Amino acid sequence: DQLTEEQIAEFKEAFSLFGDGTITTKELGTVMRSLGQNPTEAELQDMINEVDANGTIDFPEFLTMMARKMKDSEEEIREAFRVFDKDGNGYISAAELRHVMTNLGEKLTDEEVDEMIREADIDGDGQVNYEEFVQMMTAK
Amino acid sequence: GSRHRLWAVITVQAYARGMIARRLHRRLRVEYQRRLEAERMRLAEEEKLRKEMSAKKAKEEAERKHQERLAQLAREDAERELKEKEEARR
Repeated sequence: DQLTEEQIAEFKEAFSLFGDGTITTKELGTVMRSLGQNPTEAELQDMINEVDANGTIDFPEFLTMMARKMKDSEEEIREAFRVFDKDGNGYISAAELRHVMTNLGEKLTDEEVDEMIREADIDGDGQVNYEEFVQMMTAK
Repeated sequence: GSRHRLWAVITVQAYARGMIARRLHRRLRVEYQRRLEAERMRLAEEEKLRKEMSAKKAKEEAERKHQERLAQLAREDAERELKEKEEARR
């Protein structure tokens, strides 16, 4: 199916916030997610190698990138978080999560986890429930 | 059990970056709307200043044109003064 005028308009709004008239590859990640997407940086490098030699992406190219990548949910991140509730109690240590993200898997910066944990700070009891996160992460 | 845990750390990491971006988006979007309405003030008061200048130009021309018309009517009165003097001759 083809992107409706409503979608193309929403996409132009995102793209325009990032006066070049084309967005960088580094910003490309942030622009796709800002439009509801949640890809990993692995998935990104494949798509950026597909259309660069240039160095950037403009809105038409970006729309084809938004056509290339498409999400077919909340259960996938719940189950991914379930791997963190070692007790299966439905809760996860904030400190433990911080150690996981920064040093294991996709290395998040101290900035990035701080922003994730910034709102989490209201939650922080040393340990934190992930249901506040699943709701915050899903919301646009 | 080990590979699904790595699928889990990357999954949470990817969903993490999405929320951060949408937060940032909300911040950028609100920042733009903020600067815009303020700029809407900044331009409306620019149009008002032009209006005040137009009124001042209208006031300046009013006295100029009004005084120019009085030049003719003062001529008329002085001319009548001499004609009455010439009528006083005969």
